[PDB]
Amino acid sequence: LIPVSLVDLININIIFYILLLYTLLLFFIPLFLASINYTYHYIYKYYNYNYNFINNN
Amino acid sequence: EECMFKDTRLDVLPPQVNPLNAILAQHTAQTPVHRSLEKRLWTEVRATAVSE
Repeated sequence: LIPVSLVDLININIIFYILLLYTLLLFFIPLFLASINYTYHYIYKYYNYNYNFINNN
Repeated sequence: EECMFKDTRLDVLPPQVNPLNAILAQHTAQTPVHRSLEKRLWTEVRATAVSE
């Protein structure tokens, strides 16, 4: 069979495939990170410091 | 799991407790009674001082 071959073990064509793939991955990482979580919206909306005043009388 | 789609700020409000009451309570617990009566004397003498 064709894939049973020592030539296909260190195939430079697949090594180029991997190289181009992960160079493009590195280029596009900062766009993959651009998903928004709504946790700080929650923290802003729900964080309520104690607003009561002191009254000795 | 659906905490984001609710509003429980009314279910959980900050307490209206004054820590000054606990502070004066610890102060009275530490002080004796004759100093309390002395402080009543300091106040009375201060009143007479403001009068004169």
